[PDB]
Amino acid sequence: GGSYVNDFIDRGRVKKVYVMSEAKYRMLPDDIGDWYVRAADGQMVPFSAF
Amino acid sequence: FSQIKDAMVFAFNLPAIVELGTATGFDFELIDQAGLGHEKLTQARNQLLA
Repeated sequence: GGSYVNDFIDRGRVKKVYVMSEAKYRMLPDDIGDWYVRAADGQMVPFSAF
Repeated sequence: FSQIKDAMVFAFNLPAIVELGTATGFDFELIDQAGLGHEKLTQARNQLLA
């Protein structure tokens, strides 16, 4: 969905900073499982796993 | 007060009229219409004053 983090200046004007996945990784349902979250232990776990 | 070293000290009688009491003179404004920046805006100011 995207995320407005904070601001940065562009040629003098305050503007926004957005962080979001590159399109190809957010087009299809199955692509949801391709994202990993770090676990306390330190290993990566896929959405498919929860 | 023109005496006082390295400082601007002016005594003036209130406009004793309205918002055009200091009369004459002129209030000019130098604008940065591109993302020039402060440094360049300053230089443009000097060039104009010169």
